[PDB]
Formats: sequence, structure tokens, C-alpha cells
Amino acid sequence: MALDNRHRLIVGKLAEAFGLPENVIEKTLTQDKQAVNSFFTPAGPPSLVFVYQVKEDKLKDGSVGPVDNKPTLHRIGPHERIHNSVYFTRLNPKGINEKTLEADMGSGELSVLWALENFKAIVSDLYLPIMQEQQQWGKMSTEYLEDFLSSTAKFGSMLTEAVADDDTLQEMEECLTEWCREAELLLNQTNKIKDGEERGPDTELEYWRTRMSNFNSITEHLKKECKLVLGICSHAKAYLRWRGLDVQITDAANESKDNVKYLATLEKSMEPMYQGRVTDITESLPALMTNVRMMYTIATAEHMTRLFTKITNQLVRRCKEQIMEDKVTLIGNMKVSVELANVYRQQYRLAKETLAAQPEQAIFLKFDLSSKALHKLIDMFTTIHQFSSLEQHTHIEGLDTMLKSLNNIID
Amino acid sequence: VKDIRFDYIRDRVCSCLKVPDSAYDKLVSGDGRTSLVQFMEEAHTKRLLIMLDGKDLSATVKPPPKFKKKTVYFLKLQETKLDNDNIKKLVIHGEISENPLETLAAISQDVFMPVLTAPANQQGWPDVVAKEVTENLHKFVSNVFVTIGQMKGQDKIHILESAIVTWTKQIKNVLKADLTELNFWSERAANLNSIHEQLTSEKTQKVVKVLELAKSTYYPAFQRLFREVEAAQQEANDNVKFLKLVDLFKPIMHTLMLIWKHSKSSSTRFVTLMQEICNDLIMQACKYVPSEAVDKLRMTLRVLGTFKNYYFEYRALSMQDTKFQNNSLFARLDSFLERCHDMMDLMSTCMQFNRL
Repeated sequence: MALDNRHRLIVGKLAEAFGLPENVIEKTLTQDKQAVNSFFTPAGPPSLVFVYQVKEDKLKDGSVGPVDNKPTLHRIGPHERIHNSVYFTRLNPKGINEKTLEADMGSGELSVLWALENFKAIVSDLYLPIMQEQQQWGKMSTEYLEDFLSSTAKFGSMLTEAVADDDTLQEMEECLTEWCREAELLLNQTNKIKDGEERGPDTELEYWRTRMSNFNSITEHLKKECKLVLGICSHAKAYLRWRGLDVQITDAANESKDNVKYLATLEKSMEPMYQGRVTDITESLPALMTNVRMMYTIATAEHMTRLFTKITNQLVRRCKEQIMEDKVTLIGNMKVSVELANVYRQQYRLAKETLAAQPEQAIFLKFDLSSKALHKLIDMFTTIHQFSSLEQHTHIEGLDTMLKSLNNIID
Repeated sequence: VKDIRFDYIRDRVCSCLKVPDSAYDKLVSGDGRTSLVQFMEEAHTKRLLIMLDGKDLSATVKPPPKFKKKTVYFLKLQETKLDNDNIKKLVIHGEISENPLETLAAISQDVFMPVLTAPANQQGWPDVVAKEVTENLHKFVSNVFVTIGQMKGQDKIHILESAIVTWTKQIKNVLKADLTELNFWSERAANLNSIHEQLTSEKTQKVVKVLELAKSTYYPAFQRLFREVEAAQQEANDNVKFLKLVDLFKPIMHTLMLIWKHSKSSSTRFVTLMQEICNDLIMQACKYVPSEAVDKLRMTLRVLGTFKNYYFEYRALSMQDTKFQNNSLFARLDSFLERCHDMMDLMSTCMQFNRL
């Protein structure tokens, strides 16, 4: 409830961090003391953030600074390139003077570098154990929190992805040729992604995400701006090429955005089969065809080829791995896997029946070779296990070397 | 040199721990400053915790539940502390508060929506990614709001997206919310009333009408889910108002028959399962009771049991005057009765063969 005591506590802490000892730190926290009272005790402000910019040394020395720059003891703690913050958001509904200031007001000390590193550090990296320790310390609310921190991880992924006259004629040639060639390159990303490998369908989503990130980077890079103004001056060599590339970039960007958001809708029902159990995919497949069937009521060859070949690649990967880690277990797993392939083909043929009703090369090749190399081996093990009941009646006087014939046949 | 980093971290620790003493030598002189120097001189080392228990310090990672603790986090952005370029501007110099979840809620709703707003205003993300970061920061807000407390007690389209996504999630939370029996139904009444005026309040009403400037599909679904809320709320209230050495306390059992007399003059399955709860209390008492006295105490035990089954048939006859439940009480109570008939007649044989 005491404005001045917490004012001088934040003066001392912002001096110990910043180096502005007494004069303008205390003057700026003193100035407009109605709001300084109206954050601490009263309603309205839930923090009073002193941000301090710099204009001469780019704040690199950090030991101390003049106040020629404009510091803002403003309500918002903004994230620009230039000002180091202190928020002192208070963890008390009413400002109580008796409670100390450094046990509820967290300091706002911020690296002068931009929005990549500090925020992912403060969200994902630093806070790893306490919730987990609180996971250890008695909660039922364990569910959906692990994937909540996987959402923090994908924040980290996307911020790492995204944040990372003769003289005039010379400048025009110097900044055009390079960037036009790069744009022409980036309009060929659909071609270097058709290759021979058992690849997984999430790499599709990641390829489209890289297309998004590079499109955003180039379109921001063009929006250096003096060279655009130089282009406007120099329309009276690349400007035919620039309007052509602009039309190409707009069409590519629009189809990329539509593809990314619709391919993003698919993820929560294709997700169980990447790492789960072999029987789970059987139940997942009706949901999977509800998703795919609704999405082809909208938008073709690239979707069909990449989606179906890679998803069937992943089914082969999961079945073959989950079998490889004896007899009754193996025969059971082969029965389960053949039933999985059968229900997949059955539901795709039902899908083709519906697709014909209302208004498959990869499947053929991949599951036909898998199912034939499973029928042969499942019949071999059924025969072996049917001959395996012989294996312990060794005292009958006519089953001694007979089993060694069976042993050679096995071996 | 390591000395500029050492004295910088020392002056920061004297700033943030605020205990004037030579205690820096009393704790750090063991594993402390060696762990600090190996933290600063090794690759991949990205975190450090220091806890201030009021006056005490601990350089660690594991947070204890001791009150008045304070948290400071140290991270070198670089793998070493560089002699050339200054280390005073350390990328992570964090001081925090005792309770973590309150701070995450406060940081979500106070200090880091600027990261959502102003970098969106400046370069980098004018695309669908701005809509994405707004929506899942709203998800952050909703989650940190609900998982605390509930455990313990062109513009038009995107604004519609936010103000419909938060109710998709909150309805998932609501449908999750639809003496074990007594406390179960008391909790159900209390929680469902509390959510029922979390849904009929002012700002929710304005949100429903602002959304009803679109009138597309979702709002009949929230109408039907409110229809789910109200009847269960009132009926839970009704049965909560209804629900409000054993040799000395058989007259209490008359009260029990009278409760069944008075209540049923609800639904049958919870009635039978309440009878199961009564029988598990009775088995609790009949283990609380425990070679010639043993027959006497088991005679008392069967005597209480036959008052119990006699009150059952009294309730049956008075029901006739004013069918599966017999089989259920038979299952539980008769399993017990034959456990201790076996042991009681075993001790009867044991006494008779103690006469040799």
C-alpha cells in the first residue's frame, strides 16, 4: 500500500541491473505518481513497466546510461529491438506493503536481441521441472499438459524457423539479378520432393511449412527498400520479370496457404498411428477417411500421390517394426497386420465406391508385396507350429531321428 | 576471464537474495562455485536455479515447498563468458516468485501479450501465423486459467474464430464435469451450479449475443448443452436436500429404513449401490470387532447381522403394505457370513478338543 517504498525498491533493482543509480530512475518512477499509486494499490494496471531504450552505444556496454533516450514507465512491456524492459508485475490482488517486493515482482530483464530466444527460453526451456515436480506432487490433471508443452515446443520450432546515374545503375543490377534468380528458384520447390524412399506423411507438412517460411521471408525482404524506390526510378530491365514473378508468387502463396491450413486439419486424427499399437490403426481408419473424404470435396495429383504413398509407407513401417522385436506371438502379429492391410484396402475401395456414387497404384504395389510376403510366412509358421507338438515326446521308440529331419528342414 | 562473470553474478545475487552476510562463502564454497564454473565452461549448459528461502540460499534445480522461497534463473546465452564482448548484458537474468502457477497466469495475462501485439505490428508475421499465435496464446490463457482453481475448487471472421474456439474448449471442460455417494452428489450439485452461473453471467451473455451477430451453426449446440446443464443442476440440488458399540446403535438403522421409507415415498440403481455402501460399512465394523470368548463375540456379530436382514424383510413387508437388491445383499453380506461361520464353527471344534 506504500507507493514510495516499492518505488525505491524498483529503483534499486533497476539500478542494480541497468546502472542508472538515483537521478532519472527515481525521477521517472516518481513522475506521474498518480499512476504509480494506481498500479501498486489500486485497480487498473497489473504492472508498471519501465523500459529503457538507447540511441548512441546500442546499449551494449549496459553498465550505465544517460536519459537522452526516452524511457517509458508505461503499462505495456513492449518487445521492440531497442529497449530493455522491467515489468515488475505484482503477485498480489491488492498491493500490500508488508510483503516484500522481490518475492512477487519479477524483474523484466531482457536480452536486446529479438523475439526468438528469450521467450522460448522463458516458456519451454526454463520451466521444465516445477510442473513436472507438481506432476510428482499430486495432480490428476496430468492429461493434455504434456502435449501443451509440445505446443510450446512447436512455438520454439516456428520462432527458430521464422526469426532466423552510373552508381544507381550499378546498385540496380547488384540487387536485382540475385533476388530474381532466388525467387525463380523458390518457385520450383514442388519438383525436388518427388524421389524414391519410404518417407513419412508428416514430412509433407514440414515441407509445406518450409515453403510458408521462405515465402514470408522473401516477401518481407522485398517490403534495401531504397532499392525498390530505385526500381520505381529506373522503370524508364527486370520489371517485366518482376511483374511476372509477382503473379507467380501470389498464385503460389495462395495455394500454399490453402494447402497448409487444410493439411493442418488432418493432423489430430492421423497422429495415433505414428507411434501407437498395431490394432489402434484399425479403429483410427474410419476417422481418417472421414477427414480425407471431406477434404477432397474441396481441392489434386500432388495431394493424391504424396498423401497416399507416404501414409502407406508409414503403415508398412509401423507393421514391420512392431512385428520385429516366439511362435504364437508372431503368428498373432502376422494375422493382425494382414487384417490391417485388408481393412485399409477395403475402406479405400468403399471410398472409391462412394466417390463414384455421389457426383490406386501405390496401394497396389506396396500392400500387395507386403501381403504376399506375409501369407507365405504365416502359412510356414502355422505348419511349423502344427509340427511342433511332436517336440517333447522323445521316449517313444520311433520319434528320434524323425525330428532331426524336421530340424534340418527348419534350419 | 571468469572473474568479471563471477563478480557480476555475485553482485546480482546480493541484489536479488537480499541477505547481508558472508553466506556466499557459507554455501558456495562447497559444490557451489565449482558447479557455477563448470556451468559456464561446458557445452549445452543452458539452465541454473537459485532458491532464496527467506535468508538461506540453494544453488540447485529442484523446488521445495518451503514458504517464502524466491527463484532466480541464470543462463549464459553463449557457451562461455567472453573476455572481449561484455557479459553484463546477460540474456537470462531472471528473478521470480514463490508460487509458479500464479506467476504463469500473471505473465500470461499481463506482460507477454505485447509479444503477441507489437511484433505482429512490426515485421515478420502479417500472415496466417499472426492468427495462429493469437489463437493458441488464447489457448494458453484458457489452460492456465482452468487447470488452476478448478483442480482446487476480415476482422470479423477471426474474432469469431477466437470467440468460438474458447467455447469449444470450455464445453469440452463442461462435459468432463458431467462416503463416496454423498460427497459425490454434493460436489456435483456445487460444481454444476458454479458452472451454471459461469455460463449465465454477464460477459458470457454478451459473448453469446456478439457471436449471435453471426448466427451460423454453433449456437444451437450451446443451447442444447445449456439444456444439459439446468435439469441436472436442479435435480442434484433436490437430492442434496434429501440426504441431509453398534449394539447401542441399532435404533439408527430404523432411521435408515425410515430414510428409505421417506425418500422413496429417486432411481433404483443408486439405491442398491447405497445398500452396497451400507454393507461395506458393516463389513468394516465386523472386522473392527476382531479360545472360548470368540464364540460369544461371533454370536453378537451374527445377532447384529440378523437384525440387519430382519430390517430388510421389514422394509420389504412395509413396502408391500405402504427384487435384485435381495440378491446383491446376499452376495456381499453372505460372502462375509460364510467366511466367519467357517471360522466360528472352527473355534467351536477347537474348544471341544480343548477338553482333552
